[PDB]
Amino acid sequence: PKQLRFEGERVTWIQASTLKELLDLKAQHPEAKLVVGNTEIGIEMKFKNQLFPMIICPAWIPELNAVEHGPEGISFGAACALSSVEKTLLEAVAKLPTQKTEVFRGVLEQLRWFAGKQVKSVASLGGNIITASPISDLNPVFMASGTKLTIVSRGTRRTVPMDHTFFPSYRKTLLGPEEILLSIEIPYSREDEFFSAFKQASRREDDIAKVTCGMRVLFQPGSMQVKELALCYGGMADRTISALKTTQKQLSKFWNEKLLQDVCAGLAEELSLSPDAPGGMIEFRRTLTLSFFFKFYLTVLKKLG
Amino acid sequence: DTVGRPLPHLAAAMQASGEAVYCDDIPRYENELFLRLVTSTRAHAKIKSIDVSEAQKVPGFVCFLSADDIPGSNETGLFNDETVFAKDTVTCVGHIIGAVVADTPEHAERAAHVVKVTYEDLPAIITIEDAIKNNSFYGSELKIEKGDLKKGFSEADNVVSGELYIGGQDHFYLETHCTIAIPKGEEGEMELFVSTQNAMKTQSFVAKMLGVPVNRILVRVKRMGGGFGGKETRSTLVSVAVALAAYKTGHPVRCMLDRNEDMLITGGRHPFLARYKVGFMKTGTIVALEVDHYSNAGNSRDLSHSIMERALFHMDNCYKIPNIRGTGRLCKTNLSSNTAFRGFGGPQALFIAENWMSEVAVTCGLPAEEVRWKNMYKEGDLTHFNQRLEGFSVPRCWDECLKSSQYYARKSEVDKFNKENCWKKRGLCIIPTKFGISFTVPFLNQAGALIHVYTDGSVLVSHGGTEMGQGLHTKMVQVASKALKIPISKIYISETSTNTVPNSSPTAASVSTDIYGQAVYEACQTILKRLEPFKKKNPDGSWEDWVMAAYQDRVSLSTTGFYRTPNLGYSFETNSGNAFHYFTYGVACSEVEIDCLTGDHKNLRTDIVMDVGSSLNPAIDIGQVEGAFVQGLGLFTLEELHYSPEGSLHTRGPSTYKIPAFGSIPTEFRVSLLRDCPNKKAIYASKAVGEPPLFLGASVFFAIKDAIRAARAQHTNNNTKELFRLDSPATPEKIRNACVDKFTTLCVTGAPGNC
Amino acid sequence: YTDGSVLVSHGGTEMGQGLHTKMVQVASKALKIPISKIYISETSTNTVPNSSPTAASVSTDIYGQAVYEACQTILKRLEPFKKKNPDGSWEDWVMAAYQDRVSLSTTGFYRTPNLGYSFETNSGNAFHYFTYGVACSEVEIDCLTGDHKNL
Amino acid sequence: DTVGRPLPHLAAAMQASGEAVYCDDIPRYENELFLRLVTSTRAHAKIKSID
Amino acid sequence: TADELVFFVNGKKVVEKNADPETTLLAYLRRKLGLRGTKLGCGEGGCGACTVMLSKYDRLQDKIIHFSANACLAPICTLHHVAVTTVEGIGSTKTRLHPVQERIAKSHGSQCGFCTPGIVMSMYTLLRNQPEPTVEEIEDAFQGNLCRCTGYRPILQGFRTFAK
Amino acid sequence: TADELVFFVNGKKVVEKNADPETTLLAYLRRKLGLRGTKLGCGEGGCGACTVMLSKYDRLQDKIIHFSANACLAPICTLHHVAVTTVEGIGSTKTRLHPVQERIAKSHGSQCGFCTPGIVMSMYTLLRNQPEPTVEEIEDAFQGNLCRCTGYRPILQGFRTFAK
Ligand SMILES: Cc1cc2nc3c(=O)[nH]c(=O)nc-3n(C[C@H](O)[C@H](O)[C@H](O)COP(=O)(O)OP(=O)(O)OC[C@H]3O[C@@H](n4cnc5c(N)ncnc54)[C@H](O)[C@@H]3O)c2cc1C
Ligand SMILES: Nc1nc2c(c(=O)[nH]1)N[C@H]1C(S)=C(S)[C@@H](COP(=O)(O)O)O[C@H]1N2
Ligand SMILES: O=Cc1c[nH]c2ccccc12
Ligand code: MOS
Ligand code: MOS
Ligand code: FES
Ligand code: FES
Ligand code: FES
Ligand code: FES
Repeated sequence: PKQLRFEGERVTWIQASTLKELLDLKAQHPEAKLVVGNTEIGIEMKFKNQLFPMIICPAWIPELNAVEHGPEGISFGAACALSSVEKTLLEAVAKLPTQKTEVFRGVLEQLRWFAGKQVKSVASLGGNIITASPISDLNPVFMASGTKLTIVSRGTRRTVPMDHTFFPSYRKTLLGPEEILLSIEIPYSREDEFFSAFKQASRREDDIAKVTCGMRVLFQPGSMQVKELALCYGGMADRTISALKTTQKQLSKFWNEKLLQDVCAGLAEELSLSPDAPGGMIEFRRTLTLSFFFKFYLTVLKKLG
Repeated sequence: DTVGRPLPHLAAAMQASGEAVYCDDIPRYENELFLRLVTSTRAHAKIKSIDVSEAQKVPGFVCFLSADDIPGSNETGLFNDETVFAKDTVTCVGHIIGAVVADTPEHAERAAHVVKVTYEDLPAIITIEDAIKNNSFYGSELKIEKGDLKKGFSEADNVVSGELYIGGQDHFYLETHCTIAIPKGEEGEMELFVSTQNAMKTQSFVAKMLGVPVNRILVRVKRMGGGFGGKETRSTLVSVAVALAAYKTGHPVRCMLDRNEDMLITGGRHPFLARYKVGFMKTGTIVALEVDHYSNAGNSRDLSHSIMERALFHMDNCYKIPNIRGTGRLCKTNLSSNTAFRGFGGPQALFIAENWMSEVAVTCGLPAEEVRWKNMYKEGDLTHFNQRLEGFSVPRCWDECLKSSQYYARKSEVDKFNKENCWKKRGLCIIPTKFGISFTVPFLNQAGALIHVYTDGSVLVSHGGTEMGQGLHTKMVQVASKALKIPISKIYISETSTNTVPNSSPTAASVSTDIYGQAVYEACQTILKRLEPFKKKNPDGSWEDWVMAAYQDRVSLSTTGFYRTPNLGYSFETNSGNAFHYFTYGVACSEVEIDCLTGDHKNLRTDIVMDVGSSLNPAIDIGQVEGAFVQGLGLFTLEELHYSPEGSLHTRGPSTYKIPAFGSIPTEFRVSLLRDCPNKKAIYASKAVGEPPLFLGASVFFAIKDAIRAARAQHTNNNTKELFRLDSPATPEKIRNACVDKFTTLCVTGAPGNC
Repeated sequence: YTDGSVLVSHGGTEMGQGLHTKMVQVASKALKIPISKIYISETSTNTVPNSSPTAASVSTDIYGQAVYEACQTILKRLEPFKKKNPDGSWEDWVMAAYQDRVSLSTTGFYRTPNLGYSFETNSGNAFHYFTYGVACSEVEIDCLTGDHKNL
Repeated sequence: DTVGRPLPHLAAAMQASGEAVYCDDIPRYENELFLRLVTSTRAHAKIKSID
Repeated sequence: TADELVFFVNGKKVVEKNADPETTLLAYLRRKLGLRGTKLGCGEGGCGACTVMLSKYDRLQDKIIHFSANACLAPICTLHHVAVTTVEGIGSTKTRLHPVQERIAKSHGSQCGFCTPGIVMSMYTLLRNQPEPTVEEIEDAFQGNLCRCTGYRPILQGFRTFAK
Repeated sequence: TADELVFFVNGKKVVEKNADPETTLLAYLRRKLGLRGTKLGCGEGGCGACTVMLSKYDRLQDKIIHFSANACLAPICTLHHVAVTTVEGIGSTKTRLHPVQERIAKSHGSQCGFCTPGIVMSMYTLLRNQPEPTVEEIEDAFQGNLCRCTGYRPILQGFRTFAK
């Protein structure tokens, strides 16, 4: 392959053949817009009348398409189609012990009734992440699991676990103007570690007010004593958020009715919505944040027993 | 003779191969241009300026059209209360203000987006409540009354009163609105290809806007990718705009709407609010009913009045009510004008009926099926509008559905399930329906045909009806073949056109098969009458021989046919005269399982028994039953339109407006056509099928309501006779909020609560 | 149509001989309405099937009769509405007929009577009638060139 | 009643203006092609080959 | 100075010398190539009316791959060295219908017909990847395709004949 | 490396950037500009169905001159800086007819109508040169226009009204 240039009435498109080319072009033009599947950009251009006069397509780059099995998880290049992620994870779940695939199973649950085969065959993993919709079904799972993101520019390279700080504001991520997401490592589950993901069965607004979540608990070895707890939600704000104030309070507590009560009390407060919050369905969304946690609570008890 | 055989839709193979031509599939002329509507972003405001300076910079821009460009009249709409292009004021978001014309649809789109409009807001009215508070109505109250309401209510053991709301519905035909207009350049002549159920009004409205005689305008309709009532009138919004562009430029012009435009501009089903009061005995027998209906009509009259008339005609469903008063008011609001949608006011009124009937059963503590059966009409009874029920087959449909669905056994299994599960519940309901067949406006119940037999014996049939997927042309070919006693292979229908059959009614009201079948039949009779001498002289010859002999003897092989439905004409000022020719009937039983923690649900099983008389084509009729039922399931359970407080539609495409999907349909889905029930009143003993089955989708809604009642018994309180309000659509939000428990109340947090 | 405008179609074609003009004049006379209310757009096989070629000089004769017959059918159908509204207009009568579900579309047909000459009996009418004329012409020839003037 | 009157040909004004449409005056579709007949140059002959 | 864009449609080479990055495959098929089988139903990926099959030789897998895609969202500028198959590429009434096309028509799976090309292409793509699918794989194949007319039952019934 | 061809049709500027020397004005008017009033009747100069008026500034005579020409034989490449007038350039039923157009129509000078545009343009050209022509000048104006329908008498009679 070689780099290609296409020129339109309004837009210049560069098809990058190598990672070095992509990073050079992004340094030369930090405002250049990346496009892989165009399943978000096409909507932005048509329906939100966005215009990006320079587009770079990195779909051909080997590094952005690589699937790699490591000691700590499965790494997907950022241009990998969701269909490919789904296939790889289904295979992993089929062959590996249940205790190692709790996070994988969560991703698969979020992908289950998620667009047709048509969308999933071209929608990239990195595209969903960087799009940063408040109602992404994937970012809550990546946040709750501490999924590691490898981020690169001309002369920089850094790997960060996704946490609450990665989404500072509406549709924004903690990336530099020049940076591109290279790869995403979805971790194996450890001993005494459990995971669930849930999502609202309705959507009424373009990118707000659909509850979706990832929930992780790590216990002290062989115990019901909480060592780590993460509950991350989409559709409750203008970005993916973590109920940190609530979860911090449960550390060293035991997995019982008192914890159920306290977490539910915390969620009702921390995630409270004003009567006029964008998207409405105020009562329903609060009820779901609690009902989803209840399901997680019961599921973790069944896994513990 | 293929009448009664399951012949596939005649265009099915071409549809599967992508060879069937829809309006936008027609080749473009070398010089053909594209139109994009420019539309209001405010519910109610004065237009202060329109700036096209930025639009003129777009490559390929031709012109901007507005009110000032119209040569004839800017007054349009069924009741002449609309503008083609808004002039001084806009009265809904989506109100058409002008149009851009350009050399490509991409260029038209680009240009339209940068047209800048400046507004001065005016007080807007959006909700039914807004409208009632402001006395904002079209026309006066509609009413049907029978018996003595005072007295009826005196004799009642129990009285229940309440309020209920049913949301509207977007048509979501897979093919949006589309028109091509070809100006000829002679004498005002124009030929249009349109996705419309109403070529006649298209022709008239175009002629009126241009200020030319109707005979100058030719409208052609090959087929639509769905109509569902949404192309009965609203298609003229696009057609008239494109016609103007064609006139102004002298070029052919076309426009196909994007989904988001279509959902915003073209109108949907009418939302309804009902306030009701029912009086009944401890046995569940109904003695008095009062219902005040209000529809959200939007910003013009359109078909709103007739829709409310049909609602009032169906407030009884299948139940005899001796003392009854129904009224209706059309709310005038700053929303896109609502219009015809499969069922045409019927589903709303029927939903309201089944809601209070459900509450009667609960209040009496009796099984719902028992209460429905007890209150059912009998053969020969008069409706509340005093029409006799002749051939009343609901009891047969009911008995057969109960048996084949194994209702009573499955009811026990539902009870067992609910006994054993805390956070999931099942529900099961069986619901009847009757639907009156005919336009409620007498003069629309007329139909024309034109038939030619060519000298090779091949036959070309033309009739007033349009094909929108319902298989009308298929059925007309089956009818012609039977009537003429020749194979279907000798007959062809090409399209619907205003120069073959003039003055046609819209293809609507489920009667097209009935009325065009009669028109086609009569034309066929005339042909047979003319060929009879030649058949006599050559009884062993072929059709071809007879046709050639007739031709050589200078006998005409071309004729019209015409039909007008007899004995129709209901008077609101006497409460007498036939509103309908006959009624179509059916029964549905559905079972659901709800997730009490999430509000999601599974459609487990549906059984339907439908009285369609002697089907002309059971494959097509079963297809209409299934399709209609699923559209009803959408109306009652999935499909929710949502507006900002400013009156702007939020739900403008499939990502935010959920029509039934492959995975939405009942896991076990059974449909039977009732046997041995010929209908003397229609062509070859058949019955209209298009709209009647839609309301049966409500069986899913009432199963869901049953499941919710179980959840409330589990976690909410101990009152088994409790009435709770459940509006339509019963979305996950409404279902979840109704399962009051330690989560909805926050009792799980340690707080005191109402569970 | 429901505006009172009339669309006439017949089997004959226009080639400059003014057939459509004559058919409009006939239709206007027969219906007793101005020519401005009547239009002929084209000749087409899906409106009038099995048409003879436009030939033999008889198009006015035969399509004129067909149009006349269709017009009479229309008049018969409109007559009751004329009687209910005798001070009214063409347009009023047409709309009244439409709203009473009376068809405003009809065919017309004509077959020339008593034709059928036989070459084996030398009898039977070959023609319906004969057209006649006389012309007198004067010329001057140039005997030296063969040119001439039609005087 | 105009029968017996010298009414001009109905299309004459449009004929004089070049607005009357004849067959080839009809606009062409974007994809429309053109045909030209290939014709015998001999009064009577066997066709041996076409190249 | 622009590179040429080279792709295939129904086995035939397309050389686009002046590709505009804004141009969608759906626009290209319908308005440049005149293949109108593939339809516009929403423009936002939800309805599947514009469904086509895409094929390419995946250099990273060393394998030819076949998948479905919404032509309404696919920029032509992503398609260099990709082969597109549309409904008219698999069969026609003028040649012979593909079994997918024959079965949906005869099973009464097509009413208005507007969704039928997209559904045909979804089923065709499945069979191209798995010629012996299970009943279960057959329903999952259509999450991206909407039909307003049929209530879906007949479509699934006709297609279930391809199972196991 | 070709120069631009620039001419005017009915007062509107035509900039042909890739003129083919083999292109006739009749082909250009009909098939590029879509002005179909001017007709093809022979392609060899004998029938005048394709008659248009040409105007140019004469240097030697120091004036604008107007003359008629057969569009079927005029190479567009001879027309640089020339103004073309066709039948649609002088009047129409949508606005107002020119007197020449009205008179030929009302005088029964048009039957099938195919020669009418060319004859109109021949008469129009005469009047542009000589607003008060003689009867003799009127008949000479038409040696290049054929009519198969009228027998010519009504055309001459109608246009006689411009004379004396
Ligand atoms: C019909 C449909 C249904 C959907 N349903 C759901 C759903 O249920 N739940 C859900 O969560 N999502 C859903 N989506 C969203 C979908 O997952 C995303 O649109 C998709 O993953 C975006 O990937 P893409 O390759 O198409 O992105 P593109 O449109 O090509 O790009 C998206 C954004 O990411 C940026 N980007 C892409 N790659 C990189 C890179 N590696 N580094 C830095 N920036 C990059 C681009 O610049 C752009 O801002 C749906 C989409 C469709 C069309
Ligand atoms: N496939 C299909 N079926 C359909 C429709 C449609 O648009 N597509 N419209 C419905 C409506 S609203 C009516 S009134 C009837 C009209 O056609 P009919 O009178 O031939 O039944 O078809 C119904 N069934
Ligand atoms: O009664 C059904 C119906 C459908 N369309 C119309 C239009 C006018 C009156 C009645 C109706
Ligand atoms: O009467 Mo159907 O067009 S709603
Ligand atoms: O009879 Mo004229 O067409 S020779
Ligand atoms: S047109 Fe609806 S998914 Fe492409
Ligand atoms: S057959 Fe009409 S949308 Fe499917
Ligand atoms: S076409 Fe006959 S002279 Fe030009
Ligand atoms: S009018 Fe026919 S050639 Fe002159």
